[PDB]
Amino acid sequence: PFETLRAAAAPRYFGAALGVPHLLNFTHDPLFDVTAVLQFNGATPENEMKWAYIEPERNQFNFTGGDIVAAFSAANDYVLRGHNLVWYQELAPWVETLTGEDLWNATVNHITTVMTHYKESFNIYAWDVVNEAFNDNGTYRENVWYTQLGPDYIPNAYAVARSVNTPSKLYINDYNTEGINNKSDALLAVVQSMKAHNLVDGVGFQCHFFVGELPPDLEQNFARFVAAGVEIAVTELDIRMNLPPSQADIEQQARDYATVVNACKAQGAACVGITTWGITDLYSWIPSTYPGEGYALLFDDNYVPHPAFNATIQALLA
Ligand SMILES: *[C@@H]1O[C@H](CO)[C@@H](O[C@@H]2O[C@H](CO)[C@@H](O[C@@H]3O[C@H](CO[C@H]4O[C@H](CO[C@H]5O[C@H](CO)[C@@H](O)[C@H](O)[C@@H]5O[C@H]5O[C@H](CO)[C@@H](O)[C@H](O)[C@@H]5O)[C@@H](O)[C@H](O[C@H]5O[C@H](CO)[C@@H](O)[C@H](O)[C@@H]5O[C@H]5O[C@H](CO)[C@@H](O)[C@H](O)[C@@H]5O)[C@@H]4O)[C@@H](O)[C@H](O[C@H]4O[C@H](CO)[C@@H](O)[C@H](O)[C@@H]4O)[C@@H]3O)[C@H](O)[C@H]2NC(C)=O)[C@H](O)[C@H]1NC(C)=O
Ligand SMILES: *[C@@H]1O[C@H](CO)[C@@H](O[C@@H]2O[C@H](CO)[C@@H](O[C@@H]3O[C@H](CO[C@H]4O[C@H](CO[C@H]5O[C@H](CO)[C@@H](O)[C@H](O)[C@@H]5O)[C@@H](O)[C@H](O[C@H]5O[C@H](CO)[C@@H](O)[C@H](O)[C@@H]5O)[C@@H]4O)[C@@H](O)[C@H](O[C@H]4O[C@H](CO)[C@@H](O)[C@H](O)[C@@H]4O[C@H]4O[C@H](CO)[C@@H](O)[C@H](O)[C@@H]4O)[C@@H]3O)[C@H](O)[C@H]2NC(C)=O)[C@H](O)[C@H]1NC(C)=O
Ligand SMILES: *[C@@H]1O[C@H](CO)[C@@H](O[C@@H]2O[C@H](CO)[C@@H](O[C@@H]3O[C@H](CO)[C@@H](O)[C@H](O[C@H]4O[C@H](CO)[C@@H](O)[C@H](O)[C@@H]4O)[C@@H]3O)[C@H](O)[C@H]2NC(C)=O)[C@H](O)[C@H]1NC(C)=O
Ligand SMILES: *[C@@H]1O[C@H](CO)[C@@H](O)[C@H](O)[C@H]1NC(C)=O
Ligand SMILES: [Mg+2]
Repeated sequence: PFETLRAAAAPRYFGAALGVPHLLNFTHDPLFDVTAVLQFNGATPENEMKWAYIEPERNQFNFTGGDIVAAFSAANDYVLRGHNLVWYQELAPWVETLTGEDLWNATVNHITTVMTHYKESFNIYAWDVVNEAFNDNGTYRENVWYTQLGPDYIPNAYAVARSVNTPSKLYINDYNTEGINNKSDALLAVVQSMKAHNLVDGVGFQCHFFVGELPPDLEQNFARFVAAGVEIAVTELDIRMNLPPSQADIEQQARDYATVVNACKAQGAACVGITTWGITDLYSWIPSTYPGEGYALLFDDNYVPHPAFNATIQALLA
C-alpha cells in the first residue's frame, strides 16, 4: 500500500505472463523474479500449458513447464490463470490431421487430463478453455475443430471442462474484441448463450494495443459483456509503439494504460483483474513479431518503470 501494482489493484489482481525460461534465469537476471514478487500477484504461463508443450505426442503429457509456473504462483499465493486448452496455434502437429470423432476424442482427453492434473495439484482460478475462436468479420474461425465438428465444438468444449468439476472459472479469450465491432458482437452472442446454459463464467480481452489507437468504445463494450452476466478480465495487455520511443508516445502510452484500467474499474466487482503480457520490454514478444516496435510493457529493458507505471498506479487508486 500503495506503491506497487499489486497493492494498488486490490481487491483486483494485477498479473503477468511468466515464462519458464525467465523464471529459471534467476541467477543471471534476478530482477525478473524479483519484480514479479514485489509488483504482481497474478500469473499466466506464457507458453508451457499450450497444447504443443503439454501434450507433445498423443496421450503423452508433459506437465513440467506448467508445473513450474504454477508452483511459483503457489509459493507467492498468486491468482493463477490456466492458458490455454483449445487454440489453433501452438498446437501439437499430431492433432491437425485427426478427423471427426477421433479429433473430438483427443480433444476431450486433452481438456480432461490437463484440468484434472491441475485440479489435484494447484489452485487454478480461471481456465482459458477456448482461445481465438472467431474471425475479425464475426464468423467462426475455420480451425480444425470447426472444420471437423462445426461451431458446436465451442460450447461442447466448455461442457467437457464443466464435467471435470474443478472450482475454476471458465473463460473464453480473444483479441480485436475489445471495442464494439463485428468480432465482439459475435463473441457476445455466443457468450450470452453459453452463460445462459451455465457453460462459461468469464470473458478475457487480450488488449494487444498500439499506442494512441485504442478502440473508441472500450468501456461501453466491457459493460455489455458484464450486463450479459459474465465477469471479465484484461488478459494480455501491452501497448506498443515505434522504436526508438518518442516523448509524445511515452506520454500517450501512460494515458492508454490508464484508459484500460478505468474501463475495468468502471465494471466494479465484475472486472476481476488485469494481466500484462510480460514484465519487462526486454523479453516482450513484440519486437520479434513487429520489427521496429516495442516499449510496450510497464518496465523497460533495465526494469526501470515506464511513466505508464505511475499512470497505472494512479488510475488503480482513483
Ligand atoms: C517436457 O517439458 C520440459 C519443460 O519444457 C522439457 O525440458 C526443457 O526442454 C528444453 C528444450 O530441450 C530445454 O531448453 C534447452 O536446454 C538446453 C540445456 O541447457 C541446460 O543445460 C546446459 C548444459 O548444462 C551442463 O553443462 C553446464 C556447464 O557446461 C553445467 O553447469 C550443467 O550443470 C550441465 O553440466 C552437466 O552436464 C554436462 C553435459 O551436458 C556434463 O559434462 C557435466 O559434468 C554435468 O553433468 C546449461 O548450459 C544450461 O544452463 C543455462 O541455463 C540455466 C537455466 O536453466 C542457467 O542457470 C545457466 O547459467 C545457463 O544460462 C545461460 O544459458 C541460457 C540459455 O540456455 C541464457 O539465456 C543465459 O543468459 C546464460 O547464458 C541449461 O541448464 C539448452 O542448451 C538449450 O539452449 C537453447 O538456446 C541455445 C542458445 O544458447 C540454442 O543454441 C539451442 O539450440 C537451444 O535452443 C535450451 O535452453 C529446457 O532446459 C528443459 N527444461 C526446462 C525446465 O525447461 C522437456 O524436454 C520435455 N520433455 C519431453 C517433451 O519429453
Ligand atoms: C537471462 O538473463 C540474461 C541477462 O544476464 C539475458 O541476456 C540478455 O538478454 C537480452 C535480451 O535478449 C539481451 O539484450 C539484447 O542485446 C542485443 C545486443 O546484444 C549484443 O550486444 C551486447 C552489448 O555489447 C556491448 O556492451 C557489452 C557490455 O555492455 C560489452 O561487453 C560488449 O563488448 C559490447 O561493447 C552484448 O552484451 C550481447 O551479449 C552477447 O554476449 C555473448 C558472449 O558474452 C554472446 O555469445 C551472445 O550472443 C550475447 O548476445 C550481444 O553481443 C540488443 O540488440 C537487443 O536490443 C533489441 O531488443 C530489445 C528487446 O530484446 C529492444 O528493447 C531493443 O530496442 C532492440 O530491439 C530493436 O532491434 C532489434 C534487433 O534485433 C529488432 O529486431 C527490434 O525489432 C528493435 O528494432 C537486446 O538489448 C542481452 O544482450 C543479454 N545479455 C547477456 C549478457 O547475454 C538472457 O536473455 C536471459 N535468458 C532468459 C531465457 O531469460
Ligand atoms: C470472413 O473472414 C474469414 C477470415 O478471413 C473468411 O473465412 C475464410 O473463408 C475461406 C473460404 O471463403 C476459407 O478457405 C477455405 O476453403 C477451402 C475449400 O476450398 C477449405 O478446404 C478450407 O478449410 C481449411 O482447412 C484445411 C484442412 O482441411 C486447410 O487446408 C486450411 O486450414 C483451410 O483453410 C477453408 O474453408 C478460410 O479458411 C476462412 N478463413 C478462416 C480464418 O476461417 C470469410 O470468408 C469471411 N466472410 C465474409 C467476408 O463474409
Ligand atoms: C460484419 O460487417 C459486415 C459489413 O461489411 C456486415 O455486412 C455483416 O452483417 C457483419 N457481420 C455480423 C455478424 O454482424
Ligand atoms: Mg494459492
